[PDB]
Amino acid sequence: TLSLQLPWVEKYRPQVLSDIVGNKETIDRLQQIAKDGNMPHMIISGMPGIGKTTSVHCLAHELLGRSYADGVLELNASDDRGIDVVRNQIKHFAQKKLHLPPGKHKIVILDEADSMTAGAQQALRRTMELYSNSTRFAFACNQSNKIIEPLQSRCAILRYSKLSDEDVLKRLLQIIKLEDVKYTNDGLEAIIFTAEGDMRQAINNLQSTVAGHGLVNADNVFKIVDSPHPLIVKKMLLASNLEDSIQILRTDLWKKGYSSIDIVTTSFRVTKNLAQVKESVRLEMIKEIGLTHMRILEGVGTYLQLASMLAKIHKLNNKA
Amino acid sequence: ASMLEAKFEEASLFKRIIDGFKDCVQLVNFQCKEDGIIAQAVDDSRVLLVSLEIGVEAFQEYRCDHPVTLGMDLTSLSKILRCGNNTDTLTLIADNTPDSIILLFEDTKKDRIAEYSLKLMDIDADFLKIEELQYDSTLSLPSSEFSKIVRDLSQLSDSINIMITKETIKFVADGDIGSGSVIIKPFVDMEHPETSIKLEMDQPVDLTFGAKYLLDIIKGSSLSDRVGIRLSSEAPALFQFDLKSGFLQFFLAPKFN
Amino acid sequence: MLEAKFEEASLFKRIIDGFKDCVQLVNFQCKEDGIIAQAVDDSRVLLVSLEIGVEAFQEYRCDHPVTLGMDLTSLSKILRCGNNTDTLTLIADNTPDSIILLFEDTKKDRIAEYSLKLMDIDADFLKIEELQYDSTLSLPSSEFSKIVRDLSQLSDSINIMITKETIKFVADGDIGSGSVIIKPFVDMEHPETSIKLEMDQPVDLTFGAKYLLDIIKGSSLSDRVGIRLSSEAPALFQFDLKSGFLQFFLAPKF
Amino acid sequence: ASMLEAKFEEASLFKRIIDGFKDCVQLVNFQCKEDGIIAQAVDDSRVLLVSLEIGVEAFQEYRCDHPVTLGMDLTSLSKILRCGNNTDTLTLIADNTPDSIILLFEDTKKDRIAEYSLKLMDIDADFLKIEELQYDSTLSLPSSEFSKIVRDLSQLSDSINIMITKETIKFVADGDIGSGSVIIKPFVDMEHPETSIKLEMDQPVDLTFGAKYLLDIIKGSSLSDRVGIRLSSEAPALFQFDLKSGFLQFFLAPKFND
Amino acid sequence: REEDKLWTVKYAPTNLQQVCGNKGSVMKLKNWLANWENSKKNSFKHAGKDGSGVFRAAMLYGPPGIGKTTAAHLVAQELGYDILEQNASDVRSKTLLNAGVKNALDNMSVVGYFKHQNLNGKHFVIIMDEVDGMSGGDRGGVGQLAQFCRKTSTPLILICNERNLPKMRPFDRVCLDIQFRRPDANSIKSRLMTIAIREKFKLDPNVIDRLIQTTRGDIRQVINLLSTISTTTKTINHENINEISKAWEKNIALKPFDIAHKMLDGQIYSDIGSRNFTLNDKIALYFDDFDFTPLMIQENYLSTRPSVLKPGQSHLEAVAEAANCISLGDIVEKKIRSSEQLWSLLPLHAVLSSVYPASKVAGHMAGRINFTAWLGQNSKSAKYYRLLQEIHYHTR
DNA sequence: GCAGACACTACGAGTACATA
DNA sequence: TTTATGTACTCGTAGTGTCTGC
Ligand SMILES: Nc1ncnc2c1ncn2[C@@H]1O[C@H](COP(=O)(O)OP(=O)(O)OP(O)(O)=S)[C@@H](O)[C@H]1O
Ligand SMILES: Nc1ncnc2c1ncn2[C@@H]1O[C@H](COP(=O)(O)OP(=O)(O)OP(O)(O)=S)[C@@H](O)[C@H]1O
Ligand SMILES: [Mg+2]
Ligand SMILES: [Mg+2]
Repeated sequence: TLSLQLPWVEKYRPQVLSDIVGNKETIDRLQQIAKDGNMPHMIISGMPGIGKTTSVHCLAHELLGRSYADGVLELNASDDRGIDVVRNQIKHFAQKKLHLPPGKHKIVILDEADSMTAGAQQALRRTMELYSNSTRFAFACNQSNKIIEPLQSRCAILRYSKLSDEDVLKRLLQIIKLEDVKYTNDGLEAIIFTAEGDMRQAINNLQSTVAGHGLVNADNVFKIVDSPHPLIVKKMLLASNLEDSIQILRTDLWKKGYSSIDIVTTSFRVTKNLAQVKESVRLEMIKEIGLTHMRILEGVGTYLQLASMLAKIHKLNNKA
Repeated sequence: ASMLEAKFEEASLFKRIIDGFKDCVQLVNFQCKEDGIIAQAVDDSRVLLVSLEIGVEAFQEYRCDHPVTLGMDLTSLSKILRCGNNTDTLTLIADNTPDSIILLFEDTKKDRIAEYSLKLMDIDADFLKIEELQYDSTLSLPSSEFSKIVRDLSQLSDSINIMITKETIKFVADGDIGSGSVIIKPFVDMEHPETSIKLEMDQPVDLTFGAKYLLDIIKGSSLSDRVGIRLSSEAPALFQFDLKSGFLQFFLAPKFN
Repeated sequence: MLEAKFEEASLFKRIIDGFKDCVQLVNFQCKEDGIIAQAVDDSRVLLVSLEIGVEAFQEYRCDHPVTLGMDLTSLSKILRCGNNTDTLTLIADNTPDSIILLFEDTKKDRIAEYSLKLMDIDADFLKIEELQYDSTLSLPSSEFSKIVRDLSQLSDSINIMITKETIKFVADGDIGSGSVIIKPFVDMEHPETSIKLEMDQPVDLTFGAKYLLDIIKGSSLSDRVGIRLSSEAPALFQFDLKSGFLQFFLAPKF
Repeated sequence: ASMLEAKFEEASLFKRIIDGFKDCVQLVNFQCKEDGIIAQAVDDSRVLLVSLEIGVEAFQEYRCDHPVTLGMDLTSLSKILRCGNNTDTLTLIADNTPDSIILLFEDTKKDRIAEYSLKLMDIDADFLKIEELQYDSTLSLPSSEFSKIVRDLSQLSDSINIMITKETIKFVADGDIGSGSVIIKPFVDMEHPETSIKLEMDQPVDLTFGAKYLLDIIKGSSLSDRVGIRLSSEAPALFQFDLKSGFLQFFLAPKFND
Repeated sequence: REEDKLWTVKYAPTNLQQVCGNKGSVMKLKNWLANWENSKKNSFKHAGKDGSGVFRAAMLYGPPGIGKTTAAHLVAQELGYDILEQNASDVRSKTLLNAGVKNALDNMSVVGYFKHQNLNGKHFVIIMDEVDGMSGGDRGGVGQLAQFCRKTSTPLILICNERNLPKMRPFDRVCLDIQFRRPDANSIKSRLMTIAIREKFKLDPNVIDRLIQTTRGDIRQVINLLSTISTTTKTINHENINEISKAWEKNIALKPFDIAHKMLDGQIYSDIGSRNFTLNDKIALYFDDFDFTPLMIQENYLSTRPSVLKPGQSHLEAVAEAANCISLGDIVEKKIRSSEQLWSLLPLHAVLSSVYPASKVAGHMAGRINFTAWLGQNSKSAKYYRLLQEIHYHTR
């Protein structure tokens, strides 16, 4: 069995708060907390892959360089995050006597706290209210709606935002300077367009393209990763001249092996997030796509159901 | 070669002492001074005050450099204390400003050594200055007999109405299912004095106690053959178990009258 | 007007331990000749009847028959309080809404008196159907308990078949099958452990595993259990006591 | 005549072997040949392997004409084994192309022969032979002592680090609530040779193991009074429990270190 | 050791006049707790104008971060009582509550002996925080707490968030009903002026209104917000107030009345409203209370004066159009809650039951939002059914 | 040696959520 | 009093097995 090279996702994982590129105000605030020391309870939320847990880990490393292995607790959904284990472990950690530097506090990191049970969060509320001058919590969830209201009340909400293409380009050029590779600007633009703000997706696509071909060119990138289905579905829905939408479907979704359920769900999401057309036409289109979704889920999954959904959408578009 | 080298000569004694009040309280502060080890704990319901004191004579070699607070969880201490043998000699060790303590379980055979580190929990508990007062009655009976009687009565009601009148202890209990009563007579046993009942009468008493609290108190009945209970009308009961060089006295507050 | 002073509370303790789970509410229709009781489970398929004569009691005096509707969990707690060397004294009044269980020890060190109220439970219909049973066997209770437990591990329906002096407890399930046969062994040095059978006519009866496991809890009463079966009448598992006996009536379930 | 006829003296034996690895393994198979009833199975998590061999010496009378494979569910088999007494004698009976075995519980003290049948199963796991023969450290210590050590160190943490030095065996079990360090040195007890501990150190060994699987290993300490651990880097640990005719050797994969 | 604690604990109310806002609730609570002795000697029968005599226990409810816990603790400490605080971190099921503070309800403290003039130092006050955290329901401790309220010999104080849970029903009137509200801007303004003086950071007197209204009166998050802002930039003015507001909006899950009130507004469905309040926002608004929103839309989808009528379309035609989609979404709800349990149709149910029907009848309202009446009539219909099968069994 | 006393895994029953 | 399977969690429960000491 051959050995495996470390993936570029964590082979170039940042270790300093200056390495991560993104929301400049957020990173400056994190650096200020790093220099000062008095870290408040924070709830970091945002889209996947935009550098949430890496910032928390870098901040904890900078704050507890010498006592990271002793005064930092890391829990996630992979651990038994239930009321008994949360109670016992968090209360044992929050009362443990560890002589940190005067500005440094214990940090309890809870990755992906969105999937955490309500009673465990209720216990965490009381634990945070008791032990706050010795330990400081730190959540990192994709959506902050799952976390109960009192936990957000006693924390400091800090939301991330999707990275602009400039920051993804800067990081990609930094990694390309770190490891030698031949690239074309068209290939990098294609990778950035495919990533859609997801830095981890960009790194995975770049690594896959380099391993598959060795040259980061537009054709190689489009061979490794296909065009995203939301874009082709949006092109299908927005286009008039029903025959054109029918052939777009039959060419780019049916013969490319996309399941009918996936096409219908993607159409629902696209027409929900669509902004070019007015509200009433979006509502009708959602109604028709939902009727087709009901038909598909009942079991009648064929090309003709999708064609009929497109036909009803186009009859709506031409205003009968 | 550290601050504290308190060395028990027989570890199961310390295991019994810790298990004596394991369930009632979890966090306990251990004050370690030159005279001995004194510990005070407060129950979560603030009704039980488990005062403890171990003299220097109990330890085979007790050497405390200067007074210090040792706050440790009883759950972790009981988990660690299940790692030794009857011949094992506990050699509790603490360093300067301790964050962890080494419970070195030595053995008579020198090829078997087991050291366990225990992380100290920061506990904020105000010290209670108890005072010596005369109680209306002092009852001393064997711990096994007392435990038997109280476990008999606790299977009937959640409350016990201890009564001492006319040199007649009147352990009674009334509940929804029924009513129970036990009457004992103080006497002296020539064959085995530790099986006798001794009582002194100063004032009558009217005291009431719960069930689970008394069960937690008698959980530590293994340390002493006989328990010394002192009753006062307007003062907490003092359930005292005499050790070889110390005691484990419980302060349980009687209910409303 | 009831004074039933036992010589050892362990008898009453193992009796109630025998019928903890088969029934929860029981009406004690105590009489002069002793105490008899009849009880039916919630499923209306298991019938338990107990009988203890005066010969077991050190003292007994019941002038007026009184039907006592009494809880078994409270008795279990009160008799777990009791232990050896203590003589239980069942005491009742003329109109005993509350019962008294005096625990008298040899020494005056600690004598305990207890109480328990009497709930309203309707008097069960005293069916006295005693139809003759085709086959009769009696084997040690430990052997029967082991056999029924091991065969109930495999399946939930134990078949009992008697033919040619060879009882064949067969239970067939999903993990496999189980067949045990018993020859009519006779023992001289230890007559208590023996297998004797009176096969008048062969029978083939199937019973559920839950009730067959439940009836085992009376094994502490007797070292031997007598079982008599009929093709249509309910089976009779009888536990011998010093004075009387305790019996289980379970109808066949084909 | 049944082609497979294996007789057990002191039928509590086979129950002890079955209980040795009932908890860790749920599905086994028994390649019964003329040499003896061997077995080999891998857990669902593909971490711990259980090899087994029972020689012809352990059987009163053993006769196996052709190689037989008996894929089995260990839970049902252990339940069947529990359906008997140690006084009784157990017999495995299987015919040609078996669908199930026949287990007999006979005793001359009282004629109460009980015949149980357990359905077979098609595991279809060909596995492979053991290809590990060289080990750095080869140590044997009493089973009771090792089981006790594992038991009181599994409560502290989930990882038990076994370290081997020059005539020094160290178990480190650092965890959340504290740490642990059991140091045991070789010594030869002349009075009780069964309580002696032996060490044979070639190259230093530093391996960590999971607590739950090590508890599953020590669950077999009732099978034999002594266990011989044979550690080596880049090689699974070999916990071998000797039998009267064969052995019950386990293979445990050390956890990764990074 | 100072300058490491949170700003929400070092700047905490020490005495009763430092609790900014809700003065009436605090003084009512203190009056109730100060007159429980004579009420106890009155056998909870005679009460004054306020009714504190007949209320054996008092419970506290309101939005977070307004001072329920702090005011309760200060009142308990000031009057010499010994605090006994409980929480959801300690399990409070039937067993652990019957073997918990059940004994302490009719028992007096032991620490009050050695801490002593104080006349109530040998008593307990039961401060049960996080009682909404106990989601046990049946046999979950709520019935045990009802029994405790029925029979306790010590003051009992409960702290929760809001009362509209069906779990919270058994405390309808057995407990006192003191309620806290959002504190006024003047008291918070004075408190934050003191905070700004203490922490030497610039705080304009006019940005504070926006800081409060973004956080919805949650004082603790306000103090945390000023702390984290002043970490890197201690001066705030009109320049950064919009960025601070958009970055630290509270984003409360809306109340079942509030989802309907926001969804029936005609402003959000206009061309400007659609851009500011997108369709995804409406879907999230439905999914805030996806259980009660489809009904709550339906009971009052016709009691609104329309403002989004198409030219030539009457109000009754719009109501019929909305009713057609309510009927259509009924089928989707049935298919979701069926044997198959196709729960991927919930976003469909959003549009088919709340978005589209409210998109035709939007505008200003004829009256206040009417609660779902389908629940009560469904209960009455079920009782009528049970009666009919009962008389059908009896008549045969 | 036997009966308890413990901690232990295991089973049963009930609440809660289910798309971003 | 509603949805109506499957999943996950939480609890108290009853057996089950192991260690102490009469
Ligand atoms: N601002 C950034 N600068 C540099 N690398 C980044 C940045 N954001 C993300 N990355 C890269 O993304 C990877 C780390 O992503 P994560 O932070 O683990 O994703 P995440 O934020 O945790 O989102 P989820 O919810 O866990 S999927 C590493 O390969 C990083 O190099
Ligand atoms: N009236 C007030 N004036 C100023 N600060 C206040 C006030 N009320 C609360 N606080 C702050 O909030 C902190 C704690 O408030 P709490 O009363 O514990 O919150 P809460 O009402 O219990 O809400 P929960 O428990 O999180 S749902 C105090 O230490 C203060 O910093
Ligand atoms: Mg993450
Ligand atoms: Mg609160």
